[PDB]
Amino acid sequence: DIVLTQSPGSLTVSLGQRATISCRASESVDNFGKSFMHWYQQKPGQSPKLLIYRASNREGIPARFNGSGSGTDFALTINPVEADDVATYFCQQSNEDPRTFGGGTKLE
Amino acid sequence: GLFGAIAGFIEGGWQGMVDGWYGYHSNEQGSGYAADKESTQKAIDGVTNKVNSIIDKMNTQFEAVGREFNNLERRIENLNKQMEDGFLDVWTYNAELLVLMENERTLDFHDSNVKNLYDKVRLQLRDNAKELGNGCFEFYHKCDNECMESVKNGTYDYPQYSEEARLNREEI
Amino acid sequence: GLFGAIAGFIEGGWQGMVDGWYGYHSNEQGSGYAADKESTQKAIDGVTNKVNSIIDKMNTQFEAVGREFNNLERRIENLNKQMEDGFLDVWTYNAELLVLMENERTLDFHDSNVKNLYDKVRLQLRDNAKELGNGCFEFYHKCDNECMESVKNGTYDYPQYSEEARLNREEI
Amino acid sequence: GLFGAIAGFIEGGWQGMVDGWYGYHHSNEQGSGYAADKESTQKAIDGVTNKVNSIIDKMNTQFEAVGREFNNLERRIENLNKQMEDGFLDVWTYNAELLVLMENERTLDFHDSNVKNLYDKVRLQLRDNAKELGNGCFEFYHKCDNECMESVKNGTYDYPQYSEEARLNREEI
Amino acid sequence: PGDQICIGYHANNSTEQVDTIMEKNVTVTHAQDILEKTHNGKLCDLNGVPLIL
Ligand SMILES: *[C@@H]1O[C@H](CO)[C@@H](O)[C@H](O)[C@H]1NC(C)=O
Repeated sequence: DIVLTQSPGSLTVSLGQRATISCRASESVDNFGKSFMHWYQQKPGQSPKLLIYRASNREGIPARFNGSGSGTDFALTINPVEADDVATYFCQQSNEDPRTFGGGTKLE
Repeated sequence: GLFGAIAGFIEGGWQGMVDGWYGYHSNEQGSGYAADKESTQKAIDGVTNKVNSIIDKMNTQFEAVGREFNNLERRIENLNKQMEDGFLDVWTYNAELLVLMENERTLDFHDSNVKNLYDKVRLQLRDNAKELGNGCFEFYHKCDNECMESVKNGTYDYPQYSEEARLNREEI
Repeated sequence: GLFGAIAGFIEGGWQGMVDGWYGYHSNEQGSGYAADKESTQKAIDGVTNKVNSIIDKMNTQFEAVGREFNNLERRIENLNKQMEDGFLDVWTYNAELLVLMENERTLDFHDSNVKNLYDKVRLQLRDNAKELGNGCFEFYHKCDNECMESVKNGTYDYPQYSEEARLNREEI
Repeated sequence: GLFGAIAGFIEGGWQGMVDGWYGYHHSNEQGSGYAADKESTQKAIDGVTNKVNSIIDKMNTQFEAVGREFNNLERRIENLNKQMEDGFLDVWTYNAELLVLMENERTLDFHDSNVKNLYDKVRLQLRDNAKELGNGCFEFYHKCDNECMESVKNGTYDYPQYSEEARLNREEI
Repeated sequence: PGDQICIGYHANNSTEQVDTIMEKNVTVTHAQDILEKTHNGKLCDLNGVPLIL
């Protein structure tokens, strides 16, 4: 199992600023030269949504979302933060079964 | 083959020698097969480098690319096809021929390693042994296991056995 | 050549042997030439397969096609020309080189067949004959026509003549 | 090598022989010294020189790249043209590299063969008039003065002239 | 009657054949195949990344 640990657990950021959510993998999630990390957005009261695939590229997703990172640690950067960004954000790896997700980070 | 040894003056290989390609005895202490580690390793290195060299020389080979053309580009379509087939045919020839040529040299290479091994022993034994003419030398003296080992590792002391050999030649 | 036989230790070929490439006698019953059918047929098969293999490897060669272009297609006209000449030059090199390389191997192949034939006889005769050093072995015993035939077909009974040979060596 | 002579039964070359590739070292009462076999050396020189000249000759009809320009809507033939140029450049680079590798190997074995032939040239002359030491050297069963040494070197050894004194020296042994 | 030593070479139960200029189908003790002839008959993802129209 590749344990994924997101940090911080809850993040409150001022409107129009920068949210910076981190992910840390127990072992690397990074071969073939690409990172097999994914970011997901769960706006409250509905199913999760796909933001970033293989750690850097956006899926109809605004540029405000910066997927970054390589290897063992990554980061979803939301900047500028808008109103409709309240959600819990999840990182999940596909590098190696069993597919594992992060704890998740709630944004306020 | 080219050098007259493999399937030549040595008519047949030994199922019995299994720890190598080329090798060697029969005395009072008993008989048995043994591989010449040195000549075997040399051949292994040579063939392995050969195989690796063939695969290496082919890394800059042609790689076909998908290209599309319309009904009024039939000429360059055909040119493009001839170009692709052109290189595919060249490189297929190059791979096929290289394999055929180096195969032939490889078989003769083994033949040569064997003929050299036979000569290595022959040039040591000289008149201290008789050439049976089948890859075997019949000794004119007593060759114990340690003596057998000296012939096999190129440290035969010819003059040590010279006298007892000469005496045994002359009652014959 | 590579193997020291043809135009080597055997200095010259025989206009007299006409039924083959390689062959052999002179006794009391009389002298004459004879071809070694076996080694000759082997060489014929080898060279014939070689010739047929060379012609075979060339069936997927480039074939130039007429193509026309106008005054504003000078670039692809030239590209097309370079492509055609390009392959024509490659395949001309391939044919010329292949012929040069296999010619050299063929001459050395014959040299090797001869040197092997000489060794075939030598390894049979051993001390029952003297190496004159010109491709000829002078016998230490009487070799009638049937004996000559046994040397030629690899059935020489060395020990049968061993004693009369040994006796003739020692008054010398 | 292929023929067992160079770095084979003759284990090592001579820094001392400098006037040629292959030759002799003699040793008699008049004294010792190195000498090159002019004939076999010249043959090899001619062979290798023709080989080098043949390799350079076979390459005169090689591909020569030409500058050609294309615009933004000619990307296809631009690429075709590039593939064609690289295509031939890669073929001819293979041809030059391989030819050199193959003929190098044959050249080393060619020298090996010239040596083994030279040794055999002497051996077939001396026969039982000398003993094969097995290291490229023949120990004579008779007296070989400088003129005799010269006859072995130029292929005019008179075997029967020394036959008797050789045979007598073999038999007290 | 006398002690002897023999020079010889390996042989086995191999049926692998190989080709040369002068001879075809030469049974040999060891050979290496260098031509891949099988595929999975499927279109697949390439190193964790296709657009199928
Ligand atoms: C080589 O063997 C194969 C089958 O094992 C067969 O396709 C063919 O007839 C053979 N050809 C020759 C020339 O031996």
